[PDB]
Amino acid sequence: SLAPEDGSHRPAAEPTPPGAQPTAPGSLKAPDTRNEKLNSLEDVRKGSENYALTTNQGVRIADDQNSLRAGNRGPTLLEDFILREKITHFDHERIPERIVHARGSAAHGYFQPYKSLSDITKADFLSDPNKITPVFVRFSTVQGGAGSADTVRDIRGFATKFYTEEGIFDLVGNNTPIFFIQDAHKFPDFVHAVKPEPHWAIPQGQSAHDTFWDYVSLQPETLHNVMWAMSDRGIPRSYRTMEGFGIHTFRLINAEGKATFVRFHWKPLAGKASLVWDEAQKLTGRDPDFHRRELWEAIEAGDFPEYELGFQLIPEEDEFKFDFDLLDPTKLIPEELVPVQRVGKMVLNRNPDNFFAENEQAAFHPGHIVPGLDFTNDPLLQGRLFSYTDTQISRLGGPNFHEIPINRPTCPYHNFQRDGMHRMGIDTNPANYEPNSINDNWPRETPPGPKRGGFESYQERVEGNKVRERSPSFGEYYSHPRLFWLSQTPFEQRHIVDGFSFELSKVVRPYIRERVVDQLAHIDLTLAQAVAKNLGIELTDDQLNITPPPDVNGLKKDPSLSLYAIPDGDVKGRVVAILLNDEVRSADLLAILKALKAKGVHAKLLYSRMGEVTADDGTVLPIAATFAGAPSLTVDAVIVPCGNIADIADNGDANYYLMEAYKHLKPIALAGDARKFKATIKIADQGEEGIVEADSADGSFMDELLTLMAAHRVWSRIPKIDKIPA
Amino acid sequence: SLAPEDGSHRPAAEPTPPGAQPTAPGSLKAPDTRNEKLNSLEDVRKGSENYALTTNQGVRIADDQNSLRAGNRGPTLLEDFILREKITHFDHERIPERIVHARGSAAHGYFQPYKSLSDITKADFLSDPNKITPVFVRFSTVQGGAGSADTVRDIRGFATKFYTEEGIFDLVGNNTPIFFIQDAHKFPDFVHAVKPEPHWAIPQGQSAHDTFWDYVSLQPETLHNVMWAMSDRGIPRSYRTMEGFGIHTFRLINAEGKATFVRFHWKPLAGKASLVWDEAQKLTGRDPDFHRRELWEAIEAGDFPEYELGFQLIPEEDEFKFDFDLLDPTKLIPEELVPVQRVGKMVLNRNPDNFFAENEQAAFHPGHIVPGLDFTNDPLLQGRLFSYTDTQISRLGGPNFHEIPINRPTCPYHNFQRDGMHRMGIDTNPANYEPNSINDNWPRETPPGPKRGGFESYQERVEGNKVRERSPSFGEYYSHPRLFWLSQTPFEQRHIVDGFSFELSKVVRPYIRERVVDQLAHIDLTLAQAVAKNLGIELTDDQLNITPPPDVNGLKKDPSLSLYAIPDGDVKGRVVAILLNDEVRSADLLAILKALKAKGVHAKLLYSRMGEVTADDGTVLPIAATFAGAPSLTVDAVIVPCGNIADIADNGDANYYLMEAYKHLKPIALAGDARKFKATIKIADQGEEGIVEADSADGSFMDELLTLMAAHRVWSRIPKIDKIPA
Amino acid sequence: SLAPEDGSHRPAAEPTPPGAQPTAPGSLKAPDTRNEKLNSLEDVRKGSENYALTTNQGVRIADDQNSLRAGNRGPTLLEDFILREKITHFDHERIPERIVHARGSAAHGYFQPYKSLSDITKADFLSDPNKITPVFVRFSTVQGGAGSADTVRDIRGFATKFYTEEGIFDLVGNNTPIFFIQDAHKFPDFVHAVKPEPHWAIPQGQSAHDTFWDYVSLQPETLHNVMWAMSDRGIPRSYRTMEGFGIHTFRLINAEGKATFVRFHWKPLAGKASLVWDEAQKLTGRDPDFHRRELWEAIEAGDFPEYE
Amino acid sequence: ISRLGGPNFHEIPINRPTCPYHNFQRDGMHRMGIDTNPANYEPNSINDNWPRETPPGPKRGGFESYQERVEGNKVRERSPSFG
Ligand code: HDD
Ligand code: HDD
Ligand code: HDD
Repeated sequence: SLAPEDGSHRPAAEPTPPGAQPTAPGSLKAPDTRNEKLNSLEDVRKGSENYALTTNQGVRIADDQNSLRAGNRGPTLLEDFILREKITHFDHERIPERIVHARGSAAHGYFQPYKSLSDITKADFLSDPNKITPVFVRFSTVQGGAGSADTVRDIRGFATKFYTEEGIFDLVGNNTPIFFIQDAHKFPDFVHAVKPEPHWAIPQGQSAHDTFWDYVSLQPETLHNVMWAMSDRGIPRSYRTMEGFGIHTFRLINAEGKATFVRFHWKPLAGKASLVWDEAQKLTGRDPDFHRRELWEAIEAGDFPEYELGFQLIPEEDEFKFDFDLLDPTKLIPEELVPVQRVGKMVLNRNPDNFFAENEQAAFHPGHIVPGLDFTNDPLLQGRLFSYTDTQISRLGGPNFHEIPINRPTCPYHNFQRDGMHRMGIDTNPANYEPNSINDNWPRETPPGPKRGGFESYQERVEGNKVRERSPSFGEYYSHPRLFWLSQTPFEQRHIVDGFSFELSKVVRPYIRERVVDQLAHIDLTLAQAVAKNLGIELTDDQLNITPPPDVNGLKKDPSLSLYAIPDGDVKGRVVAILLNDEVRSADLLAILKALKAKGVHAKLLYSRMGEVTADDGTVLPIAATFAGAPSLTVDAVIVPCGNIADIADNGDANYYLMEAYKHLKPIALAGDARKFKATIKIADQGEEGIVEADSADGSFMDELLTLMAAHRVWSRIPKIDKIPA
Repeated sequence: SLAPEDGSHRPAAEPTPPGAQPTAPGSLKAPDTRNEKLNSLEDVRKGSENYALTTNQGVRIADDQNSLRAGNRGPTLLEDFILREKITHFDHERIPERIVHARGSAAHGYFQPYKSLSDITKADFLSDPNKITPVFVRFSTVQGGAGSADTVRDIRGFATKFYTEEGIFDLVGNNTPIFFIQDAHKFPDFVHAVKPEPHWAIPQGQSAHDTFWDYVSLQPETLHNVMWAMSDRGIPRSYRTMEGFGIHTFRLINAEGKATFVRFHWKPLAGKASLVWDEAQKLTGRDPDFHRRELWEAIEAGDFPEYELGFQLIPEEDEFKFDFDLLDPTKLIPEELVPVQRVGKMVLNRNPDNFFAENEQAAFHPGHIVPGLDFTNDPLLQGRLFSYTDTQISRLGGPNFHEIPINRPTCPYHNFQRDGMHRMGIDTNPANYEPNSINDNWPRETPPGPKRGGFESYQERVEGNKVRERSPSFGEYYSHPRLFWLSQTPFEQRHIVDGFSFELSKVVRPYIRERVVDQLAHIDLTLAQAVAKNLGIELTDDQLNITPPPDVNGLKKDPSLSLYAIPDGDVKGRVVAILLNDEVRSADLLAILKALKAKGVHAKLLYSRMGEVTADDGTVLPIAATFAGAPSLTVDAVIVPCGNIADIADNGDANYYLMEAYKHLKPIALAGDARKFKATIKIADQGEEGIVEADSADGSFMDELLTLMAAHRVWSRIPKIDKIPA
Repeated sequence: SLAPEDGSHRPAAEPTPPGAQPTAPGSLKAPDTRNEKLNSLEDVRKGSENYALTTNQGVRIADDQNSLRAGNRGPTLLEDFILREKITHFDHERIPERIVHARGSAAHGYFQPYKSLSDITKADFLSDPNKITPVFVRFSTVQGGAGSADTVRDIRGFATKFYTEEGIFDLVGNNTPIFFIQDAHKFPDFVHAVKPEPHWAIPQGQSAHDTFWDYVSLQPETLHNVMWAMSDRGIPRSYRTMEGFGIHTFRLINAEGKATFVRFHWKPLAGKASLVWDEAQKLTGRDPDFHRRELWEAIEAGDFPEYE
Repeated sequence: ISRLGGPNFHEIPINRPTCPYHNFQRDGMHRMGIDTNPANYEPNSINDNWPRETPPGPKRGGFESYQERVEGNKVRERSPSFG
């Protein structure tokens, strides 16, 4: 027995806060958390405890430490079938990664509608508020490989597999409401431009290079989603604190055949929250797995990610009532014109057991719809429908990818398809064709109907010639980028300017920078001027005379486009660094932990070494990490209790902890003699907004700190941080 | 609903004779035939009756007759996901065929030992006479593709997968006791030589071409298995009427660690029986699926193929007591020297449900042994051990081929292997490595022991230098071919001569023919002279002075090497053609069917058209096939009952039916006026051996016929038919 | 060394009648028969005479008769990279066969127009009678596997790859002027019905079984091509003596933008000729390679297959 | 075989030898080399046994393993000297 006698190798199978215990496969951490999909996977789940180690053929292995050789210092023998089986499997472990969205993190959960939607769709999973649908959700970046970092600047994917009683419905969306391009024919062009450049395969996980901004400067249709990527939307704090969008206009079809246009939305119950660029970039180095880890640990703690599904609904007769084309995926539908109507709630409440088998092998595809839904002529969606089926033939090894366990429907499936690589289902049907008499034509077609009916496309009218031709209605590129820009707060606008500025400074060919700035001048001249000055570029008289695009149906601002104009952050599930010393004032720590617990805010106790320190009252404090091992990047706020402050007052890592937190706009609280640290962050004796201070951590101290946390970051501090060397 | 009103489209779930009803998947035909392996496949079996037709994602299909198009005479739309899924799966149905043995037919069954063998092997499946082991068996040819013909002249494969309680054991044998080559390094050379030639990919299923006999003439080690292939061994009547052999010397290991050398044997309880060449070749045209069909119908009839497993056992100390090397796979062990000791019986009693899923994807490999068995230094076996693992990576699409349902062990299997294409098992082990503490080192190694122990190789001595060198003890090539030749009956010797002569006549380069005849002169000069005469080659004086090779340990013959020298026929499961007329004597037919039923012999009612005829007593007789639809090639004997013989007496197909049956040495029985057909085959008034005749089909009539059938063929007829125009 | 002294191992590099000499790879039988496509393949052609036997990495092999073992009667060693490379390549020789038309025989040649067709099409390979276009043609059956027999009753495929100056044009036709079904959505149903039945994978190369005629009886659109299949059209004497059809109506587009509907035809210069059924069936047994052999030997004899 | 899609990975340009290579190996996925050898096996007479084995020698010779001594029993055992 190699496990420690005290059983400390095994995490408790109950919810525990981040860092308290080692993480674990979901079936071991939360065995009582069940749903119909999780239950259906039991046939393929493999145990381990009390089993003998065997080959894949079931032969018990006596010595898993040695190859078979002629003498114990001799050559290895070809007849060692145990060695060759073990190494052969190792040698073939890897499969192709996803062409895009290769980096991602996934969890199990369930969805429930608030009310029956039978009046607008016959989709069974939306038919009854008591009907629970299991889901599997994968969040992702777009550009980088499966081994790339989480907190990059990028669009994020938000893919949901609904295992409904009438088939699998995949809602395959992103965290912004539009995409970069209009027609799917250009997807390889755009993706090649953003991906690592082909001669040297640089840069990973970044749009900050020549070919991306070359394409952008020549394809102004990209400018709307570029604006979103350059905002703090491109660097979310957590998959739990971003929105999701289906982007395309789809259709809802009801039992009477009536079609309603719909765009899909996910709204996070934890609110919207993002990092700042310097923090996000440094965090890809200090913890490239930050979002994967934060998602997994939130679920292990009971901080289940929750999202509200919502519909923007447009009747068929309103198709042409907007300044933009509903079928153009570079255009958003402003919520001020078409509100998001709440539909239901999705809870993610259990992690996978095996990342590769469940996450890496999962296959989502927006062509997977169910009766009650349909497509539109959106020309980006139209080409998507080809790609997601085609790409699985190489990525997952052939056409039986629906038999990979995570991908299997939980409802029945029967047809006349046969064979293919790794075929699992053994069909007993005498017939493999229809029409047939020898099996009385089973399985049989089903007419469409109000429930449990066959799928039939909505019979929309098609008229025109066969043409490769962009719709003229799509030929407008600046008004929605302007609407987004003018919907942001002044500090969000600064971060957008600084996003463009940072990225264009990495473009080696200066004329590309100049051409992008010219595009910006067609959107908004305050933005263009601010970027140009960071690039040493002077706008011309003609550029300063470019007429701005008009409002979007009278809108200059839509409040739903800003992350922060109306703060909506829940503090539950956030985390606070507590900087210890070797004789902490226990009365301070008591008040701190009392208040954090009451708000569901987690804490990590940090010090200059691991092990334990003893407080002034004799309490033994276990150390979660060192100052350098868990940097301020990984937390939302910092608190310094009183005690033997001299122990850490001269510690360079402790002082830098506060300076980095200060620079990144995080709330900081200093008790007692810890107020001496104000000098390090250049805070005057009188204090300033965003720095909590008092003689001791009391009731009022922690209310002030948690109020700051509710507002996410201290935006008023921005004018001071450029003088801070951090 | 498209089935006939009378519900007659479905075969009965009961044993029925060949051709009576449509064949069916094994689960429908015999649902009460069960074993542990068949039962374990129920997780992946799919039904069909009373289910809706769906996509692979579970969406019900309304119209499986049409593509989605813009207008009913317009272009097909990319958004038709139902069409594209269906065509995508069709487009990727095929997987690589096996490099060799691509043509094969398989069935389920079970094995049982007669008595515990624990005195000589600790293998669990041989430890207890009440231990039932499920098997899956695949028979095959070698050279031809998966769509080539069954009754070619070739070696046959005989592979048995044992699903034992201590792991999968694959016994991967052929139907002759030796192979063509000594060292696995030459296998691609030999296989390329026998396969279709690389410029034009001709000929399929035939060794009768230049490159095969080129290789043979230059590699005399091949001559022994060539002898077997040129005998009637190369054209079996049925997979049920041939022997099986493991070929290699293996080892049995008992609980005290003693090693016994062993060669494995399968003896057919239906006896040994082969076709003749003209019949076998024409049958590849009239029914290329004859062996596959015959096996399937025998099982549906309850004529379960049975085979006795036997062991040739040689003590370790007798390794060098023979004239030949025990580890040389071109040498057989004469049963006159080492008898085959009976071990157990295998019964094949159920067909698969889906050929592709169960047959095409099954993976056998002789490196799949279990504790109680081990290898030897046989250099052909040694290289086999590398091949069977390697080849599955492309054939079955990755390293998880053991998770394909037919390949799965029924015993537990757990290890630290992970991922790979189409990974099915979802591991919950916190550890994917050992030694580990975090899962207390589970799954754990098992020390070797008398039962349920871990695998450990027999610690045989290895001594010598690293050399690419053939053992000198392998360098004798003619003694065993000569022993085989001398052990055959005179008519079997004639058929060997005719095999060589026919094949070498299809060799275009005459010098190759001459070099092969020269090799034959080193085996036996009678054989060489007879083949040379058929090729217009005259032996030289030097060739006529070649000394014959020595006897094999004093043996002048070994009758176990002949198909027919020692009678072992068994008529159960054979088939007789009954040639009908439009008013058959019901008394003849009554006595015929009665007598066949008492011996388990089946009958096929044939006529000049399909439909029905009525006997003289009003019995309506359904017709199974026409004379040309089911030629005499497909049956073991022919009976012509009395009645309105004028109806068929001038029918050309009926007359040729008897001429073909006569040429191929099959018993024929003629009742009453059917004796007019004696004129067609030139039988004398007084009769001849092999022709049954009487005033009526009485009981003595049928006893003579069934006695002939038990002798398989009428060998005394050969000189008569050597001049038959048929 | 191993060749006979009289040189009779090697066929003459000039036309010879069927059976007179061993058949050979085309570059060795007819080294002076060229076209632009055949020449463009010289970069990947590999010789053999006077070269050393090597691994795929270029290492010369001294002993290609034996595995490396510990003693000449010992176990084979894992370090034998020459053995493992040779067996690995053999172990992975096969690729998936075509879903349909898996059985097929092919040759090189060229195409030339009789006159300019600029009035009705701007296709460059039809622009004038001096446009020489290399082709590669594959004839096939439909139902059987790659190792099935040639002279089955079946439809035949007739596929031509034109290597034109403005891109590849594949004319993928059959030897009858229609197909069995109207809408591609039904293709897996029809093909599954004619193919070997899924429980036992019987019969090979034959429509003569229940599921095919079940489908036919329930889908009368199939009856026209069934009539052709049941006629002697279904058992051609040679790929040289059958017609070819593109089946579909396509379009020709000229330089002025005018569209003309077109159906494509191949007419055999050797005339139309078919077997009779008893002969065709027995011949699948006596020589399952008859059509492949006959095509190859015709070309080696100089009886070049020609089609208008 | 999985990473590069089959046994012809030596035909991918960067992997190709710059020296000659000839043997009797055939087919495999994405096979680039078109072999004109009448034979795909050795020993053969129909191509006078080309390409031919080469004896080991001081230069341009065939590969032959060093004939080091092997002595022991077939064991799965670590050498004590490694401990
Ligand atoms: C025609 C090509 C094409 C186009 C225009 C798009 N995509 Fe895509 N997308 C793919 C082709 C593709 C793909 C290549 O099929 C991927 C990569 C591998 C895969 O399974 O699907 C994929 C992956 C993928 C994933 C990851 C799913 C997962 O976690 O496995 C998400 C979330 C999206 N896409 C979302 C979008 C959105 C919101 C788009 C614009 C509205 C979009 N894609 C346009
Ligand atoms: C080193 C190469 C090699 C050598 C020397 C042999 N084989 Fe083999 N054999 C294979 C390499 C191989 C293979 C390439 O691994 C096959 C083809 C596909 C497969 O899965 O295994 C195979 C298939 C195969 C099958 C078909 C199994 C099935 O039904 O799927 C049988 C019955 C045999 N072999 C029997 C033998 C016998 C009796 C041999 C001589 C004693 C022999 N093989 C030598
Ligand atoms: C939608 C599916 C589908 C349909 C409706 C058809 N085919 Fe097809 N055909 C294929 C799908 C296919 C294929 C599966 O794509 C094949 C098999 C392997 C391949 O490369 O193409 C093929 C092979 C194939 C070949 C063999 C080409 C070769 O030698 O490699 C020929 C000659 C044809 N087809 C001809 C036809 C004709 C004349 C059709 C009716 C007008 C037809 N096919 C309908």
